[PDB]
Amino acid sequence: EVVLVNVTENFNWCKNDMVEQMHEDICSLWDQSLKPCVKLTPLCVGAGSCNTSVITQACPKVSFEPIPIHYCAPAGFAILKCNNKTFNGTGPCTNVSTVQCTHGIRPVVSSQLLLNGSLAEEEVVIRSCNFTDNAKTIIVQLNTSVEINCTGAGHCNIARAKWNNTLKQIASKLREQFGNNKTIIFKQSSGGDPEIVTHWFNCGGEFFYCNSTQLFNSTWFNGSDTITLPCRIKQIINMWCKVGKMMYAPPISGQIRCSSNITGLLLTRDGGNSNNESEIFRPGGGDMRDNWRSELYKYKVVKI
Amino acid sequence: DIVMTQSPATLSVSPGERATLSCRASESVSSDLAWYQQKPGQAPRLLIYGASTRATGVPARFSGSGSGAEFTLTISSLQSEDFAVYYCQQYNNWPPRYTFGQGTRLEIKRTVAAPSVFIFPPSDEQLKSGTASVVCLLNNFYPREAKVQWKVDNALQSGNSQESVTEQDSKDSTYSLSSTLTLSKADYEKHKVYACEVTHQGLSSPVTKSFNRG
Amino acid sequence: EVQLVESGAEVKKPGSSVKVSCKASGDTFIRYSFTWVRQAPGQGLEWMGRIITILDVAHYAPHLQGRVTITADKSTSTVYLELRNLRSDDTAVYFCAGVYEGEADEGEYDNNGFLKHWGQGTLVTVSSASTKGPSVFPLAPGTAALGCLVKDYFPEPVTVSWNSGALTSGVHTFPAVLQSSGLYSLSSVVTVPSSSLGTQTYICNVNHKPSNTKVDKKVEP
Amino acid sequence: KKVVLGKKGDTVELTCTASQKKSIQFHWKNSNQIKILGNQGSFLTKGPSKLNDRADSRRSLWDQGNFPLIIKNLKIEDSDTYICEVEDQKEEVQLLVFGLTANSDTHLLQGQSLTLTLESPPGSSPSVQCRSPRGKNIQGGKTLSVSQLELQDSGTWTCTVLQNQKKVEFKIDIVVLAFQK
Ligand SMILES: OC[C@H]1O[C@@](CO)(O[C@H]2O[C@H](CO)[C@@H](O)[C@H](O)[C@H]2O)[C@@H](O)[C@@H]1O
Ligand SMILES: *[C@@H]1O[C@H](CO)[C@@H](O)[C@H](O)[C@H]1NC(C)=O
Ligand SMILES: *[C@@H]1O[C@H](CO)[C@@H](O)[C@H](O)[C@H]1NC(C)=O
Ligand SMILES: *[C@@H]1O[C@H](CO)[C@@H](O)[C@H](O)[C@H]1NC(C)=O
Ligand SMILES: *[C@@H]1O[C@H](CO)[C@@H](O)[C@H](O)[C@H]1NC(C)=O
Ligand SMILES: *[C@@H]1O[C@H](CO)[C@@H](O)[C@H](O)[C@H]1NC(C)=O
Ligand SMILES: *[C@@H]1O[C@H](CO)[C@@H](O)[C@H](O)[C@H]1NC(C)=O
Ligand SMILES: *[C@@H]1O[C@H](CO)[C@@H](O)[C@H](O)[C@H]1NC(C)=O
Ligand SMILES: *[C@@H]1O[C@H](CO)[C@@H](O)[C@H](O)[C@H]1NC(C)=O
Ligand SMILES: *[C@@H]1O[C@H](CO)[C@@H](O)[C@H](O)[C@H]1NC(C)=O
Repeated sequence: EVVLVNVTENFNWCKNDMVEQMHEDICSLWDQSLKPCVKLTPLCVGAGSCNTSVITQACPKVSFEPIPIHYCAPAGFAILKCNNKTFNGTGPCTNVSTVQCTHGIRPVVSSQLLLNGSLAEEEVVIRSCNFTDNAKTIIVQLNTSVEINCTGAGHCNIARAKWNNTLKQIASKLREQFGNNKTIIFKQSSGGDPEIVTHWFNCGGEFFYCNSTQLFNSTWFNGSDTITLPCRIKQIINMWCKVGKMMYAPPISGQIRCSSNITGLLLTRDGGNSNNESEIFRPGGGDMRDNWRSELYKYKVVKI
Repeated sequence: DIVMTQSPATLSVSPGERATLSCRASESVSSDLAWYQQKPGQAPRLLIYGASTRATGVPARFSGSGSGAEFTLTISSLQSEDFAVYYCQQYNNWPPRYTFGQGTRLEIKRTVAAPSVFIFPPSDEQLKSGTASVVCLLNNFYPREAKVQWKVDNALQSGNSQESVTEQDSKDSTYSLSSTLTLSKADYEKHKVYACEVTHQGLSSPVTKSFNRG
Repeated sequence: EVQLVESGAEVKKPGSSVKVSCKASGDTFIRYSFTWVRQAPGQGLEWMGRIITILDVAHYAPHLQGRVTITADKSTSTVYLELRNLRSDDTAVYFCAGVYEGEADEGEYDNNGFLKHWGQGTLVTVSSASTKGPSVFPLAPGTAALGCLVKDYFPEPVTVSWNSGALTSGVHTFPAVLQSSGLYSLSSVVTVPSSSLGTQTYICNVNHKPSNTKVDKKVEP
Repeated sequence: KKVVLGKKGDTVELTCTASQKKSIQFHWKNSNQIKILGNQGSFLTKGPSKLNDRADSRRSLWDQGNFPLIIKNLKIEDSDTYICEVEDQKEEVQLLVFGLTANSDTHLLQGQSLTLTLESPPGSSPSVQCRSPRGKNIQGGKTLSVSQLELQDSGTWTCTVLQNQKKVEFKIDIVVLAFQK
């Protein structure tokens, strides 16, 4: 829209107001769009007894494909955008610009895998807020999409060959970050809430939970055409906008189908004091701010 | 609230024949409808749910149908253990405000049988305690509908008696009925003759057993 | 397959409160939802409320709202019903029931509204009357009729047998009625051959457990 | 220099407090930087640690700024130093687990011996002091033993383990049989 020259701008994608603002707008939307039969939130104000707050309401079944949402500048501010084909989110960017709104973003709620997102324009790209810290999330962005086909009848499908090529590119990128002599190893999730241990996502209004062990079980730099993930649909859900629980009614349709493109991943690295040289990576996620950061890394909002 | 209403109140079926019960709702409840069976002194028993699904242990001769605001339950060939009270339930609304119909009593249909009428004056022991009750018994009759009336010295009585009725007898399919007139020692001795006039389909003329004090 | 077993009969003054219980055994407790349904003498079934055991959330009928509470103790597989500010019209048999909802501990929950497993029922009588035993009077006599008038007792139930159980043929024990005095009353009659009067004796046996009373009245020609 | 003592098979709660009353990111680690447990948004994660199965938190307090590490069914192996990372700041707490058992399982006769044996993490000298129901006092390091039991020793013994100026109490039921003359 409006380009700039002879101007340097320091970005910091791990300290971005747009990410927080978007997180609330999204919550508000899901909150009001898909309503639970019962809502449970903890309330422990009193020093002693804890009081669970309960809400019961009419819960109509609803399903439609999330419409792209845009972020636009609030009165007083402006949106700068970095145009470097491969920008890591931090430091100066001279190929900068100012825009009305951001690009169209699908407000997808999911873990482990990022769906229907933006692709890297050149090579596969990995990004973190602190790589040496094994607790911080590693966001992968792919340069090629991978289909994942899911059905309410209990499974998801991925082509093995396509997924294997993808793993090769991530491992390649990973070992470049942690030492060119390291062995890259993908393992299943190590534990936690169901929404975190499985590849969790929403589809036709129903919450799916898919065992992703088969996607994360290989060793790099040391047979069956499609990979079929077992899945469950669930009625009792852990909240993601805050701490609590939600119950929905059982499905009313017998033909729930989701085709999606895997455009990125969320990983966590094992780490830990080990003179043995090999890094272990497991699927991660849970904080949707990471999901939003993978789309907004190239934006910042500045006062006019 | 959603009102459930069953028809009819009482249904008389001859053994081995088909019976049809209906349940109606004041608004659509989809297929969230269940039928229960209950026998005197026992808990209810689930028969059908989802409008038309038999519960475990339920025999094939039971079957339910319908959706929305209209439901029926069919027993294709009544056995002895099929005669009971049947209840329908809706559980469609949310928040849950589930409701039941007032039930349909399903009893055995037999030939008309006249009651044999008896009458027991108050006992000495009772009279000695200040009170006096007179009992009029209608034994082994069908159908259930009977009309009793107390007359004290050729005078209609009102509000001073009570009725009790047994369940349909498992062997002969009849009913029995007791009617107790209650008076004080003083009122009792104020009059002469005590009678119970009895009307029943099995009687051409209303029958009257009686007695005189002393 | 769960078995539901409720606590014993209760007797309360109006204005009191009651807490009835129901022990569930045989299956995984948190996979069942439980419901309470009551029934007044000679009346139909009434849904009182339902607890979602795994979430610990309960819902109640509008006309009970405010004076009824259902809870669940996971450590002993027990479900409780509390009814506050009791009235005489709360007199009823109170039933505990439940149904399987699925692999709830894994997030599967069907939310079934129907009731598959029932307890034996708990009679709760709400009255101003006091506990007291029946007075037993004779109903002195084809064939002939004879019986026992069981009058003025509280509360239900009362049991009647003849000749210590040896006489059962042709016996009718009527259901109780509520007298205007607030006390119960019933008659038990039996029909025997006329020639049996003068040779075979007839004693009626009245047991009323609440007052720990027991009477054997002889009926004679 | 925060020290907490644990008991074999028991449960402990290692506390963590944020300077504000909100729910932010936190993570528990051990001295080897192995991830034990932390959060991601409103969900709980668990690392590839030997504790995985037996580790938990209390999410009904996260919004109150409390992020505890509950370890159930404690083992001696669990002994380590645990670090709570939150809002760019490290809370450090050391955990020592002890166990205390008798030489035999079954009942003892009068005049028979009793040996209590204390189990400990490598590198740590604790003092032990046990007292019988009659007042019999014994002390030592690894192993404590009474040469001759009296009938009056039957009942609950109370042992106290001293370490890092902190203590913790154990209760053991010894039965000593009576007999006819
Ligand atoms: O809660 C009252 C509500 O229940 C209904 C139907 O379930 O009637 C039930 O409760 C009545 C109140 O005692 C009983 O008399 C009746 O037999 C029973 O079915 C509705 O009538 C009412 O709205
Ligand atoms: C981000 O890219 C910049 C280029 O400006 C590079 O210098 C830097 O290494 C990258 N980020 C960091 C701090 O690792
Ligand atoms: C994707 O990026 C990888 C490097 O990680 C590169 O080798 C490959 O050619 C890229 N694919 C496309 C289509 O650009
Ligand atoms: C990244 O994490 C490591 C250890 O977890 C820490 O030492 C380092 O300071 C962190 N990076 C920054 C600059 O915050
Ligand atoms: C997923 O579905 C698409 C069409 O929507 C199909 O072309 C693709 O091959 C499928 N991939 C599988 C089955 O893994
Ligand atoms: C990736 O998996 C494929 C299965 O299609 C298999 O050929 C191979 O083991 C893997 N790739 C490489 C480079 O070995
Ligand atoms: C996923 O499947 C693998 C093998 O089928 C199993 O070992 C693992 O426990 C499963 N994960 C979950 C979340 O159950
Ligand atoms: C990965 O999967 C294979 C079977 O496909 C299994 O044999 C192997 O044990 C798994 N790897 C591990 C050790 O997690
Ligand atoms: C996935 O990616 C392919 C290739 O670009 C695209 O044509 C297809 O429509 C995508 N599938 C879905 C369901 O978005
Ligand atoms: C991804 O986009 C496809 C294409 O319309 C849509 O069908 C699918 O529902 C989307 N997946 C999710 C989880 O939103």
